[PDB]
Amino acid sequence: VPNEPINWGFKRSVNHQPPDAGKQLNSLIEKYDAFYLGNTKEKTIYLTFDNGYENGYTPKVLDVLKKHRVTGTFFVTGHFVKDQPQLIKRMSDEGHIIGNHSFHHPDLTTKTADQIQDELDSVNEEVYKITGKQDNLYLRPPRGVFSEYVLKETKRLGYQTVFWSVAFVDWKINNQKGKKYAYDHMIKQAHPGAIYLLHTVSRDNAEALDDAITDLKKQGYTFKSIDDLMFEKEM
Repeated sequence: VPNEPINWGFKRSVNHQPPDAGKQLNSLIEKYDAFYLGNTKEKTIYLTFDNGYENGYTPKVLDVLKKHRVTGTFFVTGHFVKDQPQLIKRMSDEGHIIGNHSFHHPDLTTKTADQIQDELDSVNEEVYKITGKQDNLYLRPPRGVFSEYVLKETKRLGYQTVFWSVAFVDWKINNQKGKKYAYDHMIKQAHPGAIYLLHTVSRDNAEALDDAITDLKKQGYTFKSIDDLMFEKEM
């Protein structure tokens, strides 16, 4: 502790400049193994995904990523892994990183270290049953909610907490706005070192991603993985 609830958030990117979470959050972030940006000194973008359930487009998103030769980092829940073992196997077989979004997607600030440990390990246990493998440990808190206690405890458990610097509403099933909506957000919020957080449940999201990668590459951006991000910063 302190175990005061905190929701990851920030004023969105403007002018294609990296957003800032605030002196307050930045401090807590650094204090532990957690980040929301990659290398802001180069024109690089890191794509990450939160996967809690499937709505039919993840296969196309994987096809798109393969086509553009980009490595995604998919933060999955226990329900997602159990409902979609084959997509999980594709993520692994196709070179992507599988991140941890906890088994039951609970608010971790309401959990004991003991519970936290089981919430995270059980996801890897299930992924391993499927893939026979295990990626470096990355955590994206369910609901984007954390606290100093959660950061400390998950860090003590070996996890690197990954937040984001680009996100928009591509998760409302009752109001799926379409291709343009998502594409424009991806183009407009683009900035050096950006860590995108995308979902794969909304209509035309794979097509929007396809176009955004084509156009962002044309703009001079290189897309790297979260492992790349970790290895490079460690250099």
